[PDB]
This record gives sequence, structure tokens and C-alpha cells, in this order.
Amino acid sequence: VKVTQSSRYLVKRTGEKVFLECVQDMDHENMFWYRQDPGLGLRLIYFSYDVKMKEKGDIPEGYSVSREKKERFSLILESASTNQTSMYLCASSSTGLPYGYTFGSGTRLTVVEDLNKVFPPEVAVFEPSEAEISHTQKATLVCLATGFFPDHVELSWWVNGKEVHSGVCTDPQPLKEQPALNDSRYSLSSRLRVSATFWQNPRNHFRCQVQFYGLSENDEWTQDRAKPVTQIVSAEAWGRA
Amino acid sequence: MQSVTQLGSHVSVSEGALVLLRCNYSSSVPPYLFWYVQYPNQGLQLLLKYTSAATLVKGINGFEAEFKKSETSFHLTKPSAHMSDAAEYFCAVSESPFGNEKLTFGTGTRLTIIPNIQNPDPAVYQLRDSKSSDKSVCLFTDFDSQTNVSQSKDSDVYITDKCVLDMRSMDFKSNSAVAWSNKSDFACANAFNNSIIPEDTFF
Repeated sequence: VKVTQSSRYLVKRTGEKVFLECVQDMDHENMFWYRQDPGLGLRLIYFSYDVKMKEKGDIPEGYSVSREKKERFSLILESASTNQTSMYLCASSSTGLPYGYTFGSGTRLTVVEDLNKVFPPEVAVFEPSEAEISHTQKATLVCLATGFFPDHVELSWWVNGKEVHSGVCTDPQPLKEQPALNDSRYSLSSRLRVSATFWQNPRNHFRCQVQFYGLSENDEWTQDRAKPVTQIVSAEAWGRA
Repeated sequence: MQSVTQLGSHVSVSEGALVLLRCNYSSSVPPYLFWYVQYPNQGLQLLLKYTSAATLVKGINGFEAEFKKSETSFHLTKPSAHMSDAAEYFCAVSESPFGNEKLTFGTGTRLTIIPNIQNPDPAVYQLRDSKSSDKSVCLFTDFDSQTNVSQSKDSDVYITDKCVLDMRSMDFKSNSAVAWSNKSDFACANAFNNSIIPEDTFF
């Protein structure tokens, strides 16, 4: 009982023809493609009620659709613009089973009009203020991830190689490093707070983990910098005394 | 023919206060309604489904919703909001009792939950960059939820919005914002300026 989309993010160029896949292991007859945009909820592009079948949803314009096999539903953007910049979401269901919709996990698509603009983040960690340690007997580390485009990052924290949820806050949206340029690079901060006892034990390891998503193996690149592929940039600090 | 509307794209309430998320529908046929939740980093998950079984429908995570045919409505409530309730919520309608056939979704409501900060001591702290190099961030932290944090005025100085972190080791929440630059005149005793409480510790 799962639905999996081929990609989790992609970057693509204005005008390019685009292909997302969606597969399900439940033998479901019904498959649906939506997009989700802020303020507009989920809107149905195309659905399919059997193998070889399709039907237009509410916003079919610009999109195409293929149900070749029962288990799979391809969505094709004819010519990429930044009106198709969005989050895409596949779902399936059965006709007789009473269970409703199972959703995939989505694929984020961003369409840019030039591919030499995509950068990974670099990631610095800033150790607490002693002033804070003194006043509060708590300690806050800050992680910056900077110089990334497009806005595709997943920031995590690890304490002694074990992901931590408690004591974390990451900005829900990023600020623009150059907020005039149409497609400026982005920056995003995050905070990890622990007790000063914890910060002040030299055995403890703290790692800011950042996974970024840019270019696949396939994409052409003959620029001077490292091909800005999907990757994990981390940063590191130890306990102090 | 079916449609759905969610009046209110953004709702902010206090921790422990009443949560109410609206949904209204039109349907030429018998309708079936659903609520979905989308937590910051996860996918869409079912909260509750109205099936013709009964009028008040209970769901997951403390939520409930009454189906009012006379009104045109299926509003989502929870009496006491919890921080963990922050997310986007989506209402949807179908012609199938099970939601097996095509769902029509609304425009969503993002729910933001405001922390009750019990014992505030707002301050501004300077943190050093790592590997013994000196670039500078400022952390404005521990402030009351009344305090908002305006954008910069200087372009090449960066200020994030406030953010809430929840230490459950110690049953302790705290708000913070970050300001940084590389400019020579940047210092943490003047990076924030904007409805910022007079009793801040600055060292």
C-alpha cells in the first residue's frame, strides 16, 4: 500500500518538455494528477479511471497524460513556463475498496529560464554566546545555509549521529540574498537549543545536515564550478568546556 | 457538479485556544466530505471523513467536524490547540461515500499556533563563526510572543522572522530571530530596532 513518484524535486528550463512518473503497487484503477500552489489548494489536472483512459480535470491546459499500464500514470508538461512552477502530486484509488485515496509524497518542480543559475548551499554553524550560557544555562547553535538556487533544501540536526527533533527551529521560508534580481539566490537559517550541561561536555557531537536538490546526472554542464547536483552539505561542531 | 471553499487562508491562534477551520461546499448530488492535514515536512493525511453515517464526525489528533446540510458546511474544530497542530488543512468533496472517485479540494488554510511564553527575558547575543574565522550572526531570543520582527532597512543586512523551538527535555519553548552581515559597521547591539522591548540584555 504505497504510491511513489519518480522524482522528489526537479529543476527544468523554460520551454522544455517535462515527464513525471507515478507508480502504485495496489492494483488501483484510479490515478489522478494534481498541483498545489499557495492560496490555490490542490487543483486536478488530469485523471484516469482505467488502463488506456484519461480525462481532463479542472486545469488541463498546457498538460498531457499517459496511462499505458495499470500501475503507472505519466504527466507531461508540453512547454515549461514559470506558470507551471509548482508542487505536483499523484494519488490513486480503487473502485470497489472502501479506502479512498493514497497520496504520493510529491515532486517539487521549479522552472527557470537559464540553467547556469543553480547553486548548492554552503553551510556554517555558529557556536553559542557565553553571555547566553551565563544568563540562561541553555546554549543555542545557529546554522546558516547560503547561496542556493532554486529554493530546494532540507535542513536537519544530528546529535551523536542521531537525528534530533526536540529543541530545533528552521525558518519556514527563506530570504533573498539579492531581493531585487528576479532570480536571486536564497538563504535559510536554523536553530538548535540544548542545556549548557550538554553543550559543556566535550564528548558531544553536533552536525547541521543540509540536503540540496538541483541537477541530475543527465544535465549538460561545461561551466567552471562543480555540477550543482543533489547532495548533502553538512557542518560540524563539538562540545566545549 | 461540485465545489468547495475555505474562507480564511491563514488562521493564527494561541496555544490552548479554540481552533476553527471553515469549509463550505456546493454539490448538485449527495456530497461526501473529507479533511486532510499536511504537517510541515510530510504528505497529505486523512483527518476525518463524512460518509452519511452521522452528523458530528470525530477525527484524528483531537479534531471534530459537524456536517450541516441547511448551512452549506463541514467546519473543522478542536477545543484546545496544540503547537503540533501547525500545518495546512484541506477540505474536499466527492460524489463517492468512500472518496474513491474524484476529489475536489479547497484552497487550504495554514494554521499557525502562537506560543505562550511564561517567563520571558528577551536578549540579543553575538555568536562566533566556526573554524576560528570571524563572520558574525546575532540571535534575538527569549522574547514574549507580542514581539514581532520587521524586515531590514539596510539591504545588505539580513534578518529572519521569529521562529519557535520546543525543548521537551525541559518543557520549555522560546522564540528567536537571526540577524547577520559581513559589513565592518555591523554589531549585535544595533542589528534589531523594531518594537523591541526596553528591558533586553545586551552584552
